[PDB]
Amino acid sequence: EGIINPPIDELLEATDSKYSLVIYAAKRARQINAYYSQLGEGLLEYVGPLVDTHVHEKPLSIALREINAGLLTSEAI
Amino acid sequence: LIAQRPSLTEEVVDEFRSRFVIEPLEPGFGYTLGNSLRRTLLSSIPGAAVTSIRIDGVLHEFTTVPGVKEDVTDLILNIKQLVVSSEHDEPVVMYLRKQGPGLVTAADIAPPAGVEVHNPDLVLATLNGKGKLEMELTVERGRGYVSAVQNKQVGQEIGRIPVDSIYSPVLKVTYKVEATRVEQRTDFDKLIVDVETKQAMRPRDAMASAGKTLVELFGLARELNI
Amino acid sequence: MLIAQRPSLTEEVVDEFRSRFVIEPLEPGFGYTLGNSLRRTLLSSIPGAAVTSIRIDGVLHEFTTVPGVKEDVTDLILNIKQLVVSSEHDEPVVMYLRKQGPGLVTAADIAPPAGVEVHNPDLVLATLNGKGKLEMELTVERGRGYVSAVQNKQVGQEIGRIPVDSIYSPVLKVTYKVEATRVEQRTDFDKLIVDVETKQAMRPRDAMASAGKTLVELFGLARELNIDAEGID
Amino acid sequence: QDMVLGLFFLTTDSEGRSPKGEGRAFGSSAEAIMAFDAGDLTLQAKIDIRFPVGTIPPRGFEPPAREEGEPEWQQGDTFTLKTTLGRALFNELLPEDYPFVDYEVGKKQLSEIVNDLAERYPKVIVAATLDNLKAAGFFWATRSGVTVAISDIVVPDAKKEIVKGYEGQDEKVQKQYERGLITKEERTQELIAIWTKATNEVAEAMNDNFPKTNPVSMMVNSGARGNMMQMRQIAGMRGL
Amino acid sequence: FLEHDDANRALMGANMMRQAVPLIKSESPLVGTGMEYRSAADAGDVVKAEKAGVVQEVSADYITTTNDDGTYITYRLAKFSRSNQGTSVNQKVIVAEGDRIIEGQVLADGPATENGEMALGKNLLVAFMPWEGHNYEDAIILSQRLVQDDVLSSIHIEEHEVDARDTKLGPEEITRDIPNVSEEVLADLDERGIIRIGAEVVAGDILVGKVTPKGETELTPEERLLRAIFGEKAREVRDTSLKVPHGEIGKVIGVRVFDREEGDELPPGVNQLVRVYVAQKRKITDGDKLAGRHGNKGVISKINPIEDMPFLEDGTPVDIILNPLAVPSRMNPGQVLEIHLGWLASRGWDVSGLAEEWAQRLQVIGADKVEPGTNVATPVFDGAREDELAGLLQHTIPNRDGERMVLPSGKARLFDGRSGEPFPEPISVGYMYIL
Repeated sequence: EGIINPPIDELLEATDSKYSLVIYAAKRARQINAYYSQLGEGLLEYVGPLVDTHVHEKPLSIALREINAGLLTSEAI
Repeated sequence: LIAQRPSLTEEVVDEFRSRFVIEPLEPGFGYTLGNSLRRTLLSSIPGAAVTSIRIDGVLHEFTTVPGVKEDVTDLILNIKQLVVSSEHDEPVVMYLRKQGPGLVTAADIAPPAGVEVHNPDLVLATLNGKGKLEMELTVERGRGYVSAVQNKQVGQEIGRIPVDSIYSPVLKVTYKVEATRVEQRTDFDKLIVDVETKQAMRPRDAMASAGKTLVELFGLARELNI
Repeated sequence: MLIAQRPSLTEEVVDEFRSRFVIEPLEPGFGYTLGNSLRRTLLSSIPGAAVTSIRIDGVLHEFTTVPGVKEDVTDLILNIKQLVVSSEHDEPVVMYLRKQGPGLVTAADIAPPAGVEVHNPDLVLATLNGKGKLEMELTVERGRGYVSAVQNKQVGQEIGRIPVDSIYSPVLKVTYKVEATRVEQRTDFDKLIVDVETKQAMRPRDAMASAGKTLVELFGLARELNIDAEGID
Repeated sequence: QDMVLGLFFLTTDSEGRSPKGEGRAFGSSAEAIMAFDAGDLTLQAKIDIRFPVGTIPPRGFEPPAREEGEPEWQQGDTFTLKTTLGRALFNELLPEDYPFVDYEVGKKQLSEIVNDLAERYPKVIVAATLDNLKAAGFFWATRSGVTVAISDIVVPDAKKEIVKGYEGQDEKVQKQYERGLITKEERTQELIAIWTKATNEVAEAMNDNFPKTNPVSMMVNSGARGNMMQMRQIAGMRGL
Repeated sequence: FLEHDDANRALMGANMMRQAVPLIKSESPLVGTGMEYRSAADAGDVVKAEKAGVVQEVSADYITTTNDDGTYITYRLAKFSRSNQGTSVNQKVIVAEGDRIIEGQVLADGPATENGEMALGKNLLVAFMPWEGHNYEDAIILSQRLVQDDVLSSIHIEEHEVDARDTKLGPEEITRDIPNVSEEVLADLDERGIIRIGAEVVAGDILVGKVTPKGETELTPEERLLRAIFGEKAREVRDTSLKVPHGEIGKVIGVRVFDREEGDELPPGVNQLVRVYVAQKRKITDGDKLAGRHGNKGVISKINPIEDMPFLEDGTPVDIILNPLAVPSRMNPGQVLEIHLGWLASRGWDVSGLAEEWAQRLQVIGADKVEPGTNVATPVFDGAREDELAGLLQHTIPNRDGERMVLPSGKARLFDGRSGEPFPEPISVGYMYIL
């Protein structure tokens, strides 16, 4: 029930840096928002929320929850 | 270990000040009991108060009625310390009318059947020979304090001006504790509550209403369990 | 005039003895009236039973050592006052405990008389080295709240007898915190959270029932002044 | 300003008030709160208190133990401890794994444990513990009873005498300047040095006069706010 | 008690007192220096008499006096007229009908004045203690009685005006028939397009309806279609009506209209000018800066209910709490000294035949037998010495039933209103003048 609901220490050890984490959650949040705005096209490349979602929610909040599970993977190019 | 049931005893020190005491209460419990009783008695007691007025030839509280040395805003303040009691659950109009020179007092306001004013001596304003005062008052009943901002409900009636209302008829409350004469190490305490109220209602039914409110709240703990 | 939303006590259990209780929307300022009054009575008014004096053979009050037992008197006094007992005689009752040989004496091996029940036989009282020689009798008494130890000349009648502080209340501690909640676009509504931790004899939800009943009669004493009505439900 | 003052009152030894119910043994920390509620025990008083399982004892308590013929590991099981009820209350705010702290907390030691927590513990625990300290600190600052009054600020009794002695000492220099034996510039330097010494002397007399339990000294000794020279010029002379 | 204050904080205290707003019912300070009266009369807000006569006709708007020769002069009292900073300069009337007057005596009371004495604030019951952290770092705690009983509340009069200027395309019209508006928005507008007197307004409401004469509109195809569909008329006008500024409320009190065609003189171009006076009654709320005389100031942080306030042994809840942590560090113990003398002024004192040393200087002064509520004056550098205040505190009159609620030290017993259990040690308490 707060911003601090996914703890930061668990998130930090997954990404090994701090600046890496913010862009990584933000890139994912951009994707999931873009998925919700298909409105009927149903393009294959986009992927929806992996975890369950509240009736109203912020896409960035969903993204951070996915990192804590650790299912999502990031790679620098 | 000893079983002794609580007992309330009452005594009158004044027509609107009274002492109530409970003799046998548990140790370290007298202070807490009196405070719970005080907090309820001060906060929520039903009473009645003026919630709006109307003056002829006046469209807001800032202007002045010709002939009266007291300004309309001063009349709003001065009316606020009038004390009334209303049995009707619905709003009731009250009428004040005065011509000629003299001191307009709360006595002059005509009360409809079932609403009685209790401080006739209170002064509203002073009129010279040329003045003329004619006022309508609206009495409602409620509890607590409600600001004028929520009191405004009629928009087309420009003549009406609302006033904040103080319903609670209790003036102050004071509790003390001591130690009982009964011979134990525990030293059971005897709470003593002093209640002072306005002339609207007796302290007996006032503290009765306080007891009424609390038993529903404290009953909720027990009945919802088991 | 009627209350907009009726409150409702709810229960949340975290252990077989500790539980938490939440009160739903309540009138502004009432979180503290109800909250602090509930805490005191639940801690004090509820009756129960616990020991009140102990008697060990062949020891003095100043003679803090006891032969044949590794532990001292203070750890023995501490452990015994911890023990919970349910009694219904309503008069002082004496409980005997005689054990010899090396080992560990527990609350199970005590033999209670009729109408006295020991709830927690697991508790460890003393450790014995060599020949045990442990013989000790204590006095159970039904009581209310908490009372400090006093000298009733029991030392004069028999030097071995000593008083002890007694915990009659089945509840151990109650911590209440009041927070605000927002209901129908108004946030001036107080939610009360009462955490009750109680000893093994009584179940905490039943404890609040006894505490609740004691308050209703005590505040229903003010109804007798005059019959009056208030908007409810 | 307030939190640190509250915790200082909460964790301090006896004699700060009348230490009722001091020097006794209690079954558990819960029972001490029961005694406190009845009024027999007071918050600042040395007492023997038992302790539930999992609470780490002091770092120097790890080698010693209770008396038994068997090896024991007192680090996370029951153990009595010589402390005050307030210190027992204060430690419950800190996380469970943290070793016990038994000294008066002040400000320097308070900053230390927050710094210690930030090093050895995750971020969330540090943020949560500060909120617990805030709530406890504010609650006990109210109950601490610091105030200000005309009788709280006690002027040094000796002061009046001390100032007069220096004036007589001063006045010979004024006298021996009237006869021309000393230049004014040298006189100004010598007088400033004489006055500077006087301010220290009246400070020391005042510092001895004040009792440790009064409000004005308490909120400076604790590190809450203020400084010694500020307190000097409210009761003793301001000086040059 | 200026001498007890530091020079730095006294600077702030003297500067603040040029910022106090007038209140609905002004009250003279219970304790304060004697110069406040002279400062009022010499300044021009209070209305004094130029003759020694008999009042003949008393009324709110005007007062008539008659001198011994026979000449009548009628003072016309200002009533609710805006100042430069937007505060009322309302004038009260203090004299009754048949009172005799002497030259220079005060006939009409002014804004922030009382009986001809200066009065910039009220005198509240203050208690010094930290209280749950709501008055941490200079913030203030106020009992809800002050909002309820209108103790700290001030009128504020705003004035805003518009001009109907003649431009190249045509003239602007002050009119009710504004285009593309609903029916209920222009409900309180009068006939000619001016809001009626007494019409409560909110943010965004239309005060005076005004419409621009023309615009050159190059309509897009969709707008062209819409004009055909809705059966509209463009009306060759756009709305430019005066509207209530954002975050503003108030009851209209007066409108002035100036017309070119009338005898009234206007700037070039302006056919019509209208000014509207919107007045509101602000109540004391959180964030509203409050302050004393000795440079102690803070924002309100919380307004507790009257029950939650820490009350006295006789049930009287303290009207305001103040942190003690501020006082030693800022070096203004004058405010504590004022508090002690304020308590003595509120509850009187008796010294009769006591023959005491501190009393002897006072005995020639006459300040020995003092009734409750009466004012006392301590000049700015010949004020009462600390021996007198210590002594006076010892012998305060029992207010009711025979007990003195404040101890000789100047501190009293406080029952916590919330938990109920008494605070462990006494608390300083008294009456302080708050602006």
